Amino acid sequence: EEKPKGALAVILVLTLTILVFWLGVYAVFFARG
Amino acid sequence: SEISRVYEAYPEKKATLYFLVLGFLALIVGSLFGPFQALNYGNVDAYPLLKRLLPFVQSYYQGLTLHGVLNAIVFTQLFAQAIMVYLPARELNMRPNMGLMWLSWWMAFIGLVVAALPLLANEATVLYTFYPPLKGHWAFYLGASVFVLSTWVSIYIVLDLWRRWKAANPGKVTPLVTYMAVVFWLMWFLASLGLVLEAVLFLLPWSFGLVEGVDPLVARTLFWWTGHPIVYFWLLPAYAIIYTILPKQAGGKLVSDPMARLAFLLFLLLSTPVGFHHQFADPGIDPTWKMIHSVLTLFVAVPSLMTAFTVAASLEFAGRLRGGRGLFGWIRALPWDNPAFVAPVLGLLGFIPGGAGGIVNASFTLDYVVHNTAWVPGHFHLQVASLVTLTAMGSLYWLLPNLTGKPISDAQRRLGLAVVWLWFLGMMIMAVGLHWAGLLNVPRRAYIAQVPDAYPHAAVPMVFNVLAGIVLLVALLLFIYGLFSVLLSRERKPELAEAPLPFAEVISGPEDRRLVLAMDRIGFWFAVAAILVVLAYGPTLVQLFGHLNPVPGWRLW
Amino acid sequence: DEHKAHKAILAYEKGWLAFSLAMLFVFIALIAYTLATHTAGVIPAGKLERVDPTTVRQEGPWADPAQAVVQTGPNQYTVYVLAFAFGYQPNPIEVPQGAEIVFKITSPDVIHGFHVEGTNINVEVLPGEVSTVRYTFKRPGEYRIICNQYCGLGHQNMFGTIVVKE
Ligand code: HAS
Ligand code: HEM
Ligand code: CUA
Ligand SMILES: [Cu+2]
Ligand SMILES: [Xe]
Ligand SMILES: [Xe]
Ligand SMILES: [Xe]
Ligand SMILES: [Xe]
Ligand SMILES: [Xe]
Repeated sequence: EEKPKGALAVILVLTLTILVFWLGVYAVFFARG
Repeated sequence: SEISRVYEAYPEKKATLYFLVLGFLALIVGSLFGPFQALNYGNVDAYPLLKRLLPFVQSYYQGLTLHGVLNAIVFTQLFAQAIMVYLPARELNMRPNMGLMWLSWWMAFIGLVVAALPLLANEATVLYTFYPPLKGHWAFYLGASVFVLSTWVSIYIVLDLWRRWKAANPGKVTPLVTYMAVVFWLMWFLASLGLVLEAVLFLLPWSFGLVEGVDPLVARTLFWWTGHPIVYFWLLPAYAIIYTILPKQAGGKLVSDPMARLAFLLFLLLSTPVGFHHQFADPGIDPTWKMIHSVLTLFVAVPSLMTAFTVAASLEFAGRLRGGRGLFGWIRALPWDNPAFVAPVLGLLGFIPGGAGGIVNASFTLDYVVHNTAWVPGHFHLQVASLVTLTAMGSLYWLLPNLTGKPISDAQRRLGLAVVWLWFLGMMIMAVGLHWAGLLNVPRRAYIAQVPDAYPHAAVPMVFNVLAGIVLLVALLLFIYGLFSVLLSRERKPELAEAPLPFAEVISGPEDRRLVLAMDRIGFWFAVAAILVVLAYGPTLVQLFGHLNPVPGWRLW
Repeated sequence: DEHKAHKAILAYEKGWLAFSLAMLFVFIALIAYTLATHTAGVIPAGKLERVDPTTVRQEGPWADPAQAVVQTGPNQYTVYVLAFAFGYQPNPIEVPQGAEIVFKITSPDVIHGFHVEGTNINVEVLPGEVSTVRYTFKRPGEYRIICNQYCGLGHQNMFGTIVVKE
């Protein structure tokens, strides 16, 4: 029918989760530096 | 001497069942220690209770050795050998060399038992990584070797099928499932060489007495050569089912054949040359080479990222076909009554926080935050113990009937759904618990319930680990109950044991041909993968083999 | 339909792959950044430094625990640590702050981990090899060392100590 709004929402969540994890630990890496 | 006509024109069916049964028994036995380990990380010592139940168990670590081995190694390899031999055979409708296929099962069975003896007798409490100088009983190493080599027969078996099919269909593109199977087994062959060399050159002569030293650095380098790809060797058999059967169970179609093929092609390429991401905390390995390996590991995440889109779209598509609504309607349209659908879907959810955890660990310097903490077990239970096992569990709902002819009652179906939800939920809670404490520096592979006051700051996550331990204990029991209910009933319909495997339709396009055709150049791609391994490992291995420093063995249990 | 969904999916797939690679390259760019900074000291030394394990604590820099610390610069101190079957020598390790501590760690028996709680010090210690790491702590007080590699029945009890002086 059209754009995978449902799929692009899913990979948006995935994208957001990766960042929270990566940036969150990237932070903690420097704080213990 | 044959009681069921089924097993005489599809005798692979029988050989497949044996691989599956042996694999789920090992899963059960290994899984028993799980709950106790979970309570251990909830600061609760339930082991004197376990010791009273199982009187051969000597320590936490003997338990943990059995847990890793029987769940991560045995269950997973036997599931792979089942899936990645049977599914291609049925897609092609070709019989696999049955002489060799039974030989591979016996190898697995004799290898398991041989290695099981010293493990059960506390002569090989060295965990599933068996790092030197920790020195086990020879029969563990011999047992493991034979067990692993069984796969080399499997590789041959599939290659053979593939050659034969290429013969009957000249110039045709390798069908999907078979293609995955081929690049899977080829990948596994290239991967296995790191563990074989370790065994042949060091561990086997060492345990037998031939030599008295083994260099730990080169021992764990070769290990991790195989050490990482083996996780994909656990994963891809689930991926094959997720790509080619799940869409059907959902009520839709695989939206792309070439994407699937590209996903699997990349894995064959990047699965092996990435072991150093396990050795970031090792000395004697050049930091540049670690950054190199950290980049390739970021790349090996790509296949999974692709997979995430391809599968999501295929489940949105399926949902719409079921009468999908808006942005989230297709979700509710799916067959949530079907365990063969639910189980892998849930595994995929938890795979999201699992993958991100992986990418973090893969960021060279950021590993030092989490390395060897409770975070790592947190990471992989979302991966192996969730996605893989769940996919495995749910897949019994179509695979068990198809091999045996035994139908599944509505009751067993709903029993499954409970077991699946609980297993998932329980793995989720545990995940939170282990990640949390891992950030709070709680080590892994530790009997921390024996040192109560050692980690007071982990107060609240230790609750989660208790909870999960209870939750997953119940889920396990119900699994055993439900599994044995299905394996011990004499209800048999021989017609659904002759029913085809619910393979999904493949949406194909115009652009496909040219891309699919270049991907079918397997002989080329196999050499490419081979060269990458030489380039990534060669320079380091040669520097480590010129400066060997073997150290004597220790038994510390 | 179906064929219309094919092209759109394959189109958004190509945009997803372009975005994903970009994001990874950003990660590659922030990891390279850390490598150029001071925090990169925790990366163990690349060059091999072999030692006999069977002869570590009876001859050479690890033999005498009162010798473990050594001033090697103006603001550089080399500590010769020994991670063994359920313990760390010296205990406790005493070092000043604002100083660059060059740990050189090895084992007489099996593989151990050297994880200084609250720092980026996380290194595997391998028998017949020296794990060389550099770290400057900024915070003064009680640093606990944990063995995060299974090394036997007393592994959960293998705790060490860094005494870093204000
Ligand atoms: C079978 C399990 C294996 C999975 C696969 C796995 C994946 C990765 N791992 Fe790993 N791993 C590491 C890096 C990765 C990376 C980058 C990935 C990647 O493959 C991850 C890619 C995954 C993604 C990028 C996520 C894709 C998400 C998907 C596909 C789900 C979408 C869901 C949908 C669409 C469903 C929606 C449905 C609806 C209904 C809406 C690193 C670091 O570089 C360490 C070192 C830790 C240390 O220091 O010891 C490590 C340690 C482990 C442990 C420790 C071994 C030991 O004993 O020491 C083993 C068991 C393991 C297993 C596995 N690991 N890993
Ligand atoms: C029955 C549910 C399960 C529970 C409650 C559970 C719990 C645990 C816990 C708490 C640990 C950490 C132990 C430690 O590091 O001290 C652990 C480790 C581990 N688990 Fe599980 N687990 C379960 C199922 C599985 C499954 C299904 C697999 C694989 C298919 C698996 C594979 C592993 C592996 C490989 C380790 C690490 C072994 C090692 O580090 O030596 N587990 N498990
Ligand atoms: Cu030495 Cu844990
Ligand atoms: Cu890995
Ligand atoms: Xe292994
Ligand atoms: Xe082995
Ligand atoms: Xe094994
Ligand atoms: Xe092997
Ligand atoms: Xe592994």
